[PDB]
Amino acid sequence: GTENLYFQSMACPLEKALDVMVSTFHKYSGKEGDKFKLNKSELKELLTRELPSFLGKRTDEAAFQKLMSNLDSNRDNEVDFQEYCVFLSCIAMMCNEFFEGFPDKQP
Amino acid sequence: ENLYFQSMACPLEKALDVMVSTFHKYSGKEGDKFKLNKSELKELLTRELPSFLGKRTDEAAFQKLMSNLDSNRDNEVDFQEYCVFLSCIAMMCNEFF
Ligand SMILES: *CC(=O)N1C[C@@H](c2ccccc2)C[C@@H]1C(=O)Nc1cccc2ccccc12
Ligand SMILES: [Ca+2]
Ligand SMILES: [Ca+2]
Ligand SMILES: [Ca+2]
Ligand SMILES: [Ca+2]
Repeated sequence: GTENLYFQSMACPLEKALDVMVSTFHKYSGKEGDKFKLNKSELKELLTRELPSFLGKRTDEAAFQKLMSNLDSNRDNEVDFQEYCVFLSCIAMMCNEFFEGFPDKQP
Repeated sequence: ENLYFQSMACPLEKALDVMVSTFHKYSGKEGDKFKLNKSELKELLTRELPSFLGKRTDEAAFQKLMSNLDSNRDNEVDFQEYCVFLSCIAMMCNEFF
């Protein structure tokens, strides 16, 4: 980084959130095989680099195939965009329930 | 008096946080504080998702949207039904990709 970097505020961050959801999928889904689906190696790379806060530092290797079968609803061994949206929606519902129930919880 | 900023090493995680916090920025204004009524839903759409609104901004347009999103027919949009809405938008955006 030897030149200035310029940044602009976002008027509608929820719209940019949607753009990031779409682009992150294709960042990995186009690495091998079908360019519009995620295979196990691409999904594992996505979660590890893009969603580490949700992985609980678990790297056993057996764990991923359980999630992959969960996400693979049409059972074609890959995750398409619609199944990826079900996944993200599910993560977001979990975060929302943590927020909504927080004042009632204790460690 | 200090202001603080951070870079976002994992922007997909922040996008998820924006999805959650945007919901609650509008759902607590009226009535049930964890669901969007028609008024709250209209405000969220116009302010947070203006690129997906369209010229159709009549009250019949928002009432049809409310009806398409309110799956359990309680005249509110809860967080799950809001997620279905957002996934539909994502899937549209992806088609044009
Ligand atoms: C939305 C949801 O239920 N889940 C998201 C998933 C996740 C794991 C790591 C990083 C980001 C998201 C965990 C969870 C899930 O889908 N669990 C699923 C259902 C039951 C059992 C089970 C067992 C082992 C692996 C996954 C699994
Ligand atoms: Ca692929
Ligand atoms: Ca699949
Ligand atoms: Ca409300
Ligand atoms: Ca409802």
